[PDB]
Amino acid sequence: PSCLLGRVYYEAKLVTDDEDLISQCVDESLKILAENINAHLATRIHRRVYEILGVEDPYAEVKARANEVARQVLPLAKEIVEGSDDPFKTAVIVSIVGNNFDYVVEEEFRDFLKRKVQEGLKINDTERIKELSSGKVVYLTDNAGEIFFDTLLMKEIKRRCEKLTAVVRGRPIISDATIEDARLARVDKIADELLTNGKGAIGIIMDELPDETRKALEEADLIVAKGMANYECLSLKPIAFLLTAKCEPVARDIGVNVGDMVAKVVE
Amino acid sequence: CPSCLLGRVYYEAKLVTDDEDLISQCVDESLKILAENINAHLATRIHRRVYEILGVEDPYAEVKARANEVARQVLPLAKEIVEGSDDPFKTAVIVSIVGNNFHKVVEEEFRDFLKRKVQEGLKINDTERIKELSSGKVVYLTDNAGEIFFDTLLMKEIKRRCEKLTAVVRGRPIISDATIEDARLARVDKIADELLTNGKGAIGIIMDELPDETRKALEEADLIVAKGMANYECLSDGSLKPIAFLLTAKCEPVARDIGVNVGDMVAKVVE
Ligand SMILES: [Cl-]
Repeated sequence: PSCLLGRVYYEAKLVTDDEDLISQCVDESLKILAENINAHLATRIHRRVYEILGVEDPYAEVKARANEVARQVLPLAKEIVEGSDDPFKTAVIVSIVGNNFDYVVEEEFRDFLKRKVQEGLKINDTERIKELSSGKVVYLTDNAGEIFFDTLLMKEIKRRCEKLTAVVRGRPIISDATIEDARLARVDKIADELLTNGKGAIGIIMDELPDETRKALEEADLIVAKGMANYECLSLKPIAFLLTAKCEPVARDIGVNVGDMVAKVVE
Repeated sequence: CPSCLLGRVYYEAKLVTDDEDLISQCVDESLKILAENINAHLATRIHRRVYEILGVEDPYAEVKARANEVARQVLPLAKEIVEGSDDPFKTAVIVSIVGNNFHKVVEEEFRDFLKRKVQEGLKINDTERIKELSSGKVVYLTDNAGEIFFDTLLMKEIKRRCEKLTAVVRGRPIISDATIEDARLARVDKIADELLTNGKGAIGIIMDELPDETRKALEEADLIVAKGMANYECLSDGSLKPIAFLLTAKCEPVARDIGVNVGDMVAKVVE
């Protein structure tokens, strides 16, 4: 709730300098927080803020830079997957941490990723994930940049599965990957189907799903869900949550410490 | 001109990133294309390739948003001038065109700019005919963000007379072109009977790319209203007619094509 409000201020400042608009964003956000952070609430708040700002994608540039760095280093990430003793687990780790990397940069990322692999998963259900990947799999993405790293795990999954369906956001909201991000990363060449969550909610809002996507989720033999908002919406089974616990609330919910990497299957 | 394109590629890239490798890659690939083969197809192909290299979906997202914001702020004043004029239809045409050109207290300044452009009037003035054809099925082919707010004033005038009104925007972001979100922000979806896209988001119109619904609506139209220079350049060799081109002739090639001088405003019907 606090972070959200800071994030509203940040977004507004990405778009505009009009203090009237910026304060209108923050003030209208305060009003909504006071009346009712949930996925439905954060979504409702960002949408209202974008409406006040008259913007479609305030994070357009910030997402592009994440895509750019991901593109630069992905061949190296592949090297580490292909070269590891357990490619599937290493692909999981890469999908979780690749976009956590801090801004040549190619050498630094090699160190970062090798360090995260040494630390490993605090919760490591990757063998079970691998097992369940033989069925119809739905891969629910999170951010731009990150979606480039997700392609590595999709290829691994693609070795076993009956079918792979990727889901992205139907409209830009914060740094979430949209269908264009998925095309940049060539998700449409790897996955058998590429779908949206509808009007582009943070997390999943069942009411907003297109019928094709809802069906794919219900019929899935495994859902792979990236990040915190997805976890908080979907805790539909079996589901694997791949994420870093970046906050106390999420960490306590999952049963790890902050900063821990998680690949958790709720069977 | 290809010189303006190339400069615009540099500008787009700089909007997104500071990596010189990526910037120079954008400019260099753009140069290769220009040497191999500005057409709508060509400019579309070049911006798409540049967006790919940059890993970006809308480098103009902030620039478009500011245009939307100013438009919002001064629209009520534009409305005053339309409703207060002796020929609201023609004034709505002029507003929609100068909404494609143009600060705390910028409300007073714009009053002066709009008043001036109405005094200058249209060098080609086919607005009576446009008004006459607006009784039928109408398709309104938009151009930029910001501008689309001003377009709503002409849509309302058209909406007094027409069997039907279909608005068309870009299916994906390209340069500052209005997309479906831009149209929602301007409430196009509340004025028009249908709100469609041109598909994969081309500059201008690329017939190959239109969704079936949009292609039908263009073919079945009694009148297409087309905004700006790219739309003119794609539709001017008139497979689809009657069509009205509302634009300013901002460069010598377009001006010579249409038969006006640079800076001249045009509301030209071809049929
Ligand atoms: Cl609201």
